[PDB]
Amino acid sequence: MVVKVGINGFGRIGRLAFRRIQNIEGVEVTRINDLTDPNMLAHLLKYDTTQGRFDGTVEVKEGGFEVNGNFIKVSAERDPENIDWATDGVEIVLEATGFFAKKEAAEKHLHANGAKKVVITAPGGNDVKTVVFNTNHDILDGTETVISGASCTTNCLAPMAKALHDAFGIQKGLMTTIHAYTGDQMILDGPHRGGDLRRARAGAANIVPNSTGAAKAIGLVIPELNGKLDGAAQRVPVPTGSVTELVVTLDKNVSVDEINSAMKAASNDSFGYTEDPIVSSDIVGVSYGSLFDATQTKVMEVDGSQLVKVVSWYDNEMSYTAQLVRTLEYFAKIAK
Amino acid sequence: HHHMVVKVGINGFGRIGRLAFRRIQNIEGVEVTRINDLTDPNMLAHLLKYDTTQGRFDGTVEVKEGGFEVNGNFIKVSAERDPENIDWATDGVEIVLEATGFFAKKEAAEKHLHANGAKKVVITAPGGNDVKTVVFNTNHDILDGTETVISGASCTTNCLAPMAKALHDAFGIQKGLMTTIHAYTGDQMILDGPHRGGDLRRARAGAANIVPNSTGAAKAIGLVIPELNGKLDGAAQRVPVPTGSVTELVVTLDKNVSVDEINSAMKAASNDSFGYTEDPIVSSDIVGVSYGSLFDATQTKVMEVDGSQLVKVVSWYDNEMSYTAQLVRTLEYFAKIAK
Amino acid sequence: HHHHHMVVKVGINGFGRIGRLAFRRIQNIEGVEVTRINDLTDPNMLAHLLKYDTTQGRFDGTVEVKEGGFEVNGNFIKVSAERDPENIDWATDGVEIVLEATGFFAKKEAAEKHLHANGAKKVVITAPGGNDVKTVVFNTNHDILDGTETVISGASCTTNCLAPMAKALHDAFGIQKGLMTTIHAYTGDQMILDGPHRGGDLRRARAGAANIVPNSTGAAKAIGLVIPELNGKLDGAAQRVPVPTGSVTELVVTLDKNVSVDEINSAMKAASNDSFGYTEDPIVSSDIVGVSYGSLFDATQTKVMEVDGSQLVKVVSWYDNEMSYTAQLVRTLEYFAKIAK
Amino acid sequence: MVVKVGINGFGRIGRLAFRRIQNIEGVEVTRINDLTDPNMLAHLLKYDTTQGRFDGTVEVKEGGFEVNGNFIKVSAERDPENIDWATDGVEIVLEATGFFAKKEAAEKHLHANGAKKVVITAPGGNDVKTVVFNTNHDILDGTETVISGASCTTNCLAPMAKALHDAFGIQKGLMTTIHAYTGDQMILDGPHRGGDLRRARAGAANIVPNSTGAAKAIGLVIPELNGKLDGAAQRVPVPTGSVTELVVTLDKNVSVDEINSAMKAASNDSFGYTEDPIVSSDIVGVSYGSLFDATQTKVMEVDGSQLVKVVSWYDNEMSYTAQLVRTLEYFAKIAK
Ligand SMILES: NC(=O)c1ccc[n+]([C@@H]2O[C@H](COP(=O)([O-])OP(=O)(O)OC[C@H]3O[C@@H](n4cnc5c(N)ncnc54)[C@H](O)[C@@H]3O)[C@@H](O)[C@H]2O)c1
Ligand SMILES: NC(=O)c1ccc[n+]([C@@H]2O[C@H](COP(=O)([O-])OP(=O)(O)OC[C@H]3O[C@@H](n4cnc5c(N)ncnc54)[C@H](O)[C@@H]3O)[C@@H](O)[C@H]2O)c1
Ligand SMILES: NC(=O)c1ccc[n+]([C@@H]2O[C@H](COP(=O)([O-])OP(=O)(O)OC[C@H]3O[C@@H](n4cnc5c(N)ncnc54)[C@H](O)[C@@H]3O)[C@@H](O)[C@H]2O)c1
Ligand SMILES: NC(=O)c1ccc[n+]([C@@H]2O[C@H](COP(=O)([O-])OP(=O)(O)OC[C@H]3O[C@@H](n4cnc5c(N)ncnc54)[C@H](O)[C@@H]3O)[C@@H](O)[C@H]2O)c1
Repeated sequence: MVVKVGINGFGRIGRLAFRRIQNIEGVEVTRINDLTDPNMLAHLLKYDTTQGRFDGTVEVKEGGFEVNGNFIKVSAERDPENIDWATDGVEIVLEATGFFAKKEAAEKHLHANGAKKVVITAPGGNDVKTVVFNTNHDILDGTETVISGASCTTNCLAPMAKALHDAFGIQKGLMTTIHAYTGDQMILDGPHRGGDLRRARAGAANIVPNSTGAAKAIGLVIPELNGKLDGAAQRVPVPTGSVTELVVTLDKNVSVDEINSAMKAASNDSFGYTEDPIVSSDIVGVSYGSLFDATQTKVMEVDGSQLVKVVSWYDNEMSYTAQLVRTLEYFAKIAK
Repeated sequence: HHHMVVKVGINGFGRIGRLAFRRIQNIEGVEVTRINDLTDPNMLAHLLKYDTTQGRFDGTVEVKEGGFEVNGNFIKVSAERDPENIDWATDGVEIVLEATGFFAKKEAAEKHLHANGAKKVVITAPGGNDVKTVVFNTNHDILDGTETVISGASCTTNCLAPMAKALHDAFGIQKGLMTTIHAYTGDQMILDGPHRGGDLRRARAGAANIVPNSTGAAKAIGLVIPELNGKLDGAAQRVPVPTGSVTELVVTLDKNVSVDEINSAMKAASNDSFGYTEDPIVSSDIVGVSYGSLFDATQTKVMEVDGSQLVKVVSWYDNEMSYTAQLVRTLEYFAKIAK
Repeated sequence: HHHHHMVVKVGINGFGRIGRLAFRRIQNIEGVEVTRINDLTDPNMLAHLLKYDTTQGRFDGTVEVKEGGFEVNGNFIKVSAERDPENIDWATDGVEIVLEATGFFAKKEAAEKHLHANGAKKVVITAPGGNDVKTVVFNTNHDILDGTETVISGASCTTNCLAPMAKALHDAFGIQKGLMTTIHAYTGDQMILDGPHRGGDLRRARAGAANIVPNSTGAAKAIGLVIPELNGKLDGAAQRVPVPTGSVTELVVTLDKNVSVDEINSAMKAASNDSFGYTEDPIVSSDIVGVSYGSLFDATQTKVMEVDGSQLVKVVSWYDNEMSYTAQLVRTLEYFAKIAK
Repeated sequence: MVVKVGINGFGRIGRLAFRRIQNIEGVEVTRINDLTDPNMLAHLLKYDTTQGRFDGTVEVKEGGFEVNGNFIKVSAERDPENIDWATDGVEIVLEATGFFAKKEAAEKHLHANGAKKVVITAPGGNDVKTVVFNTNHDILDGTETVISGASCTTNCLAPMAKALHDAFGIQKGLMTTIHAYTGDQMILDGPHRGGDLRRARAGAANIVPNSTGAAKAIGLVIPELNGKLDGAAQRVPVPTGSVTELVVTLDKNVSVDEINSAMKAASNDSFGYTEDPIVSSDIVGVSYGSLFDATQTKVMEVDGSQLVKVVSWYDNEMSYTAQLVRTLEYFAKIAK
């Protein structure tokens, strides 16, 4: 059986998730909810500044739009309690608005005429299972009603930290992600509705420090690293594409070659490995959740003690979205 | 030490609202006593202090309860979405700078004029066909001071108007098309996403695209230069600079002209609002300038075939500070003559 | 890749934006093969820049550096680093037609340096090449070629955008005179930050990704090389703006006939083909990056301003100054190679 | 009583140095050498994308230009041995081309018709005195013939690292500078003359990793930190303005408040202190060589051991230039 999915928030993550679902057999989108009309959503699906033209035909209709002739209903309900997901057979909602990223808020979708389960496309608090595909999706059994796909940065950091910890033992660490600007930053200096005096600044014209919980919350994905990491972000003027640096001390003294070999050994469809001196535009659109860059590995040793630096790339858009849809595809197969 | 001031309120402490506040600091006859926006005083104080394109504030800013002090002088801050709930009169406010983008029509702006409100409103944008629309030093003579709502026009209008008027007075504009290559603004999306105004092009990442867009400046020029009503139209290309813009105008004229003739006519019309340059500048060179319009003699062109000519004239403007300088010139003058 | 299409061997002088994108498009045609690349650098730099491309994406295939060149899908291509075309032994690698894409030899006598006794046989300049070389916009005037030419020009990006639009408008309604503005991506000839411009251009000296930068362009004045009836009728200029590729051309004219917006748009759509596209969607510049049209007419930007019975008419066409031009350039190269003799 | 100065390389640092010298008494520029016509240099001095209009008048003349009425000679000699610095009385040369930044190369200026001293506006190798003003300018005695004003990153890092080391003892450290793009990166993807596969990439459209020697070479300015630090850079799309992050282990456990207090106590004209959540555009044009940002300080502690993070802003243009001219001014006064 195909599992019918709804998208709440047809934004950067919602629209790219829709795109990837077109190539998934076990899942199909039957309903989109946002705050606008079908022509606006159909246009944003067709044309994409950073991810290119949509691969398919899109035609606006009354009450929605057709993708290759398949009608998808569009509604514009600000309150999840008012989205009649059940009318379109939706069982799983991708909660991608940025405004319901907590357990009780996501549960608003699960009313009498709503859906059955929710995947939050963001950190969702410490009382919802938080899944980085191919790092801890084993924790799912399908009975969950609300789960989280974590953040872009968590999906980048987690395979790198886990491989390094499994091989050498992370004692403590600090993370800096140099991160594309996102839709939550202001295009020009102005009041930020979340009260962030730095996200209030022109996002494409500044290096912007910002907090991020990815390192401090890593225990949701790698329990043994709870209480071991912290970090922050520098938001910079690229419209997508990011990189995560992690500096740790380890239980073992290591060489750069030994580090790079341990990362390569852990590589898979989610965690890539490169030795090419790439830049951020080269990871736009990739499907790895995290691309380890061996060219940036460093070890600083003084008096027999080492600081170790490991670096991994990610397209905060498509890398995260590929991970999100892998998790959604797996969750849908085992949902009950 | 003096008290010869008209008290002003700012609705919308945004790019234009904050820069207007900055310029009013150097005006003796007007004083801002009340700001209304949608946020708390620390956000507004911080945005006044630090400014990506216009630099650090020239003075001290300190957050206080219910507002902030600028060089020790308290400015009250409120956060009322609806003008009917702003008690402008409590702070002695006579004139409101309506700079939110959400009340830029006569009946909307008049919401500030309730029984506990202000006496007059200046809309920092085009305000419709039924409010006096003023480009300072081009038509501020139309004001008599009895008006309750006026418009400061748009940035593009304040750039276009002195150039079009100088050209029309000298040679007679028959018809024209305008293109403004314009910085992105806060009404465009930082990344591709639903645009609340329904504009499928403003929906696109504004700092990563050349974005065509409509503009009414040329079509509505008759509010400022009546002789040019029904003679001009145009459009915009929004491009990835965070401020700074340029207006190109192509016309046919009653008289055949040379490039030197055109440039001389522009220079003879230059003043505090309409500048003149022969240096090959680029857009960053006009950020912060106080001209409403800076004619660029290096871009003038004449294309003649069979004794008929197309004429091109180009003028720079900082859509932020150029407009704001014009806006505050108009506010200062209006304040002097207000009922 | 067993086929019966005759193959002409091509060399690329200047493995830059146009040179590398030309190489990419030639991968997908069979009548032409690149067997030699000349630039000023080492093979690993060129291989890396082929593999990874900020605006046009990852190369479609494998690229591996080797001694003296690199392999593309396992096929070795020789790389040399000769500053003077007279020292490029094109003939050693069987090259018969050279793509002159350095920007430093864009005139007849300069391009002929490639045609020495151990050199090539013909040159295609990837730029305006002067008044005395045939200048070709594919699907507008490539019929002027007879195959005997030794040096030809693929014109400029702006010319390939403007030409089909101006030709269609002129054929339908008669252009009397016109002015053009192209709002154009910055290019490699602008400075990344304020600094001395080798060409002496005080505006290309300025930081290209941080400014709106006016600049000259000869596309409108030189249109007579492509559309003879429009010689002496057009002029224009450019505004370079901060996008790394993607451009748009506005043309304002007066016409022999009074027209409506719908009549203009209809005339453009009737003239559409592989080189001249037509859209009614409200797109922006990133939507044409990588497009293979030389020119994409945008019906949403058409305007007519009429006063006292006379009209100004505005028509607008998009172009990726990189891939739009390169698609046209390789169409012309492919056609030229077929008829070359 | 006025030392005459020549500028080789009227670029970003050369022109901003000229601008700052306008406002000091002891030195005056009497000769400019570059590779171009006087109108090009006059135009670039008058109009400046990131640093604003020149404060004064600039008029092109024959063989040079006038600044506020005073003629400055302009020449275009590619080889320093051909620059007759002596005929304009030039005593000290600011070597700001980027092409003569080592001892023997800079000494080409000191020919029989040349200057007597040269200040390299860049790292100049490990055999020339390397000066960060108000950190180690006391090493100069005035007899030197070639000195170095270090790099922008060094002038940022040094006062921060010195104050932290003096207070708590740095054991080892790794540095990341998130740095504006510069003139040595390509405006669009193309062959990089220095052979750098990452500086070959479009500088205003990418996050670009790159090496930097500031941390490894810190021993030239702070000898006790020789062999203790390393690091790297991420070049990002702002045209000027940068930030330096430093992660260390220390001999003493500390609090965030203790760190911030130690930095504020060390603040002076070169080393600023802020607690405001600023972004990169807020330090453009600033005259601190380094502006410590107390809002980004972090301490990560596990098992009684800590990683400590300290961060400082710098306008790689004007911050470095203010430091360079401070050193030039002092060097001129003790020159012998
Ligand atoms: N790099 C990224 O962009 C990224 C990466 C990983 C996770 N996320 C997370 O994904 C979520 C969405 O981020 P985004 O970048 O796509 O933002 P976005 O602004 O592009 O999309 C949000 C969408 O939600 C719509 N919306 C807002 N409120 C709504 C409501 N009450 N009801 C229905 N629709 C509503 C908006 O109109 C918009 O289309 C956030 O939680 C964000 O933290 C973003
Ligand atoms: N180049 C320019 O930016 C420019 C030039 C000329 C005119 N204008 C005009 O000035 C006006 C403001 O433009 P801007 O660029 O400064 O926009 P902005 O977004 O920077 O500022 C708008 C401000 O209004 C606040 N606000 C929004 N709704 C409000 C409400 N109901 N009540 C109180 N405050 C509210 C917002 O929080 C914001 O601070 C627009 O009408 C615009 O067309 C802008
Ligand atoms: N939008 C565009 O970029 C565009 C569009 C149409 C036409 N053109 C034209 O194509 C040509 C190349 O433009 P580009 O953007 O690719 O520039 P580019 O700088 O990216 O490439 C030029 C290449 O030529 C190399 N080179 C320079 N001098 C050389 C020499 N003497 N010998 C061998 N190689 C040399 C350079 O190292 C570089 O790789 C120009 O004539 C330009 O006007 C460019
Ligand atoms: N953030 C910065 O820009 C920065 C900061 C600190 C130090 N530096 C250092 O300052 C130096 C210059 O940097 P920049 O950014 O100002 O570069 P730039 O390209 O802006 O200026 C260099 C100038 O030198 C000219 N020039 C080149 N070769 C010459 C030669 N043989 N003879 C005479 N003039 C020549 C060039 O025409 C140019 O004007 C570099 O060593 C650089 O590492 C730069």
